[PDB]
Amino acid sequence: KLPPGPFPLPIIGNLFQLELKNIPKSFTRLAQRFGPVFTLYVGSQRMVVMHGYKAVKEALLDYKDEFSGRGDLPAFHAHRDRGIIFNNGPTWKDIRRFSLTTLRNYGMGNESRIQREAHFLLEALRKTQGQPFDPTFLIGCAPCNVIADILFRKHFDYNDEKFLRLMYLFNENFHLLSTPWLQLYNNFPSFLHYLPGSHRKVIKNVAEVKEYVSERVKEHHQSLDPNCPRDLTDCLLVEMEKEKHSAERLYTMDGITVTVADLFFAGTETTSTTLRYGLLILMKYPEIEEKLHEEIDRVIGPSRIPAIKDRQEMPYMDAVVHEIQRFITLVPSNLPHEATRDTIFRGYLIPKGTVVVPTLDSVLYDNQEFPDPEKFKPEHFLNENGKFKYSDYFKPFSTGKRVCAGEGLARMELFLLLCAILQHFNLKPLVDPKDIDLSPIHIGFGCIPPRYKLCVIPRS
Ligand code: HEM
Ligand SMILES: O=C(O)CCCCCCCCCCCn1ccnc1
Repeated sequence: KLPPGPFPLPIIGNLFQLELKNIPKSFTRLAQRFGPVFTLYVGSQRMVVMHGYKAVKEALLDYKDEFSGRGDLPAFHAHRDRGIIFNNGPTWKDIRRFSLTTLRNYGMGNESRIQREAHFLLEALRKTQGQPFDPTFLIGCAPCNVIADILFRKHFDYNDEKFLRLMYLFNENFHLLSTPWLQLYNNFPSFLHYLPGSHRKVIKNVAEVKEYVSERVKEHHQSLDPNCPRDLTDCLLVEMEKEKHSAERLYTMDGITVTVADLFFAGTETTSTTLRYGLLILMKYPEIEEKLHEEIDRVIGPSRIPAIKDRQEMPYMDAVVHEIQRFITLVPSNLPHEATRDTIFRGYLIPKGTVVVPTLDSVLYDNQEFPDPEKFKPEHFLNENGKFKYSDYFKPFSTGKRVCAGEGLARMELFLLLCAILQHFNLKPLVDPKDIDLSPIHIGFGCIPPRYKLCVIPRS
């Protein structure tokens, strides 16, 4: 017996119960008709959605091994069953475990890297000279580089036409992946794939970044010395040669290229966007900026670069960084899991290959944990005491076996960089803080911020 749900129409399915502009809201809406676990057929594809902290945790922490799979995402057939994110293969487990180990070994190291990078952000920011600018392609360079150094020991100038091109692709794709047409293409790929439409643009872009990353991996291989692995890409290559004789294969050149692409855009566009929501948020609530400045000055001074150990000393900063991520629910629907082996969830049988959706926004907007969850309120992570307060509901990276791999670097990237930009700059909205609308402009894959420009006016 499957989890409850709407009666599915022929072919179409339960797509009338779905608003493509905004799926998560549809989930929320269905959650209140059928409770915490429900069944949806979209296309022929049959999915199970969990809504709310109890249901989502159970899914992600209790049935780790059962909901191990990764639902398919047709935009990314280019990536499927390879790398990590889109790997629903027998390949998945080890190439993840290895990169995760490697990301660890490059991270103790990570602090310095972000710190080094910050230098350039500030430089690029002063250069705007208190004028209006679109930050999308200023602030995004920082995560990009940080990852570029881990990935290819490569550094970019904030004006390399290729660099900017890669960022544009990441933005174009995130943008596009959160719009209706791709939501539908996501679930009816065979019907739509050869019809015209922006699904074609996404594919073209996925292919462009894969090609580029591909070339870099070949460059690496052609020059690889296995004693001196220069970066991540290297560490992978040496595993690829370590077993050229092994009959059955784990690392193929493609395999690596996908793995690398995965962290490349992953490390870049998630943190860039989050940072950009942060900045916009902070311009809505100038009094929070002011409070934050006070702390930076009190605890770090107007000079010394922010460090990880200052976080324990700064609870307003901390909480802000948290609420930023909680409020904006970047991956509001989580990334799609698949049921691996025939499974019993609460009452219900969940067949094999079922797309399991453990919805994050439903966790992040608990109106018990976070009273007025719809409001941006640092207090959500503060206790009446003024110190930091941790929430078990803070899971915008998810949890369990597919927990975001770049979490540590994400977390650090946000706090440090944000810290930096505020330490040296005040934020200027070009519209009244009263007229700033924080609502995403698209909701699918991700939650996407209004385009906006701003001024940064120095503090030294
Ligand atoms: C704002 C920062 C980020 C957020 C909110 C975020 C969120 C997520 C979420 C929700 C998932 C899916 C978890 C699931 O399937 O249950 C995921 C997966 C993943 N993330 Fe992130 N992520 C972020 C940054 C990063 C960064 C910086 C990297 C690389 C440095 C990265 C690499 C990955 C990879 C490789 C996966 C695939 C998970 C798997 O092994 O199946 N992410 N992330
Ligand atoms: O060619 C390619 O493979 C790269 C082009 C795809 C760029 C799309 C960026 C989407 C934003 C990712 C946010 C979701 N996420 C991923 C990992 N953790 C969260």
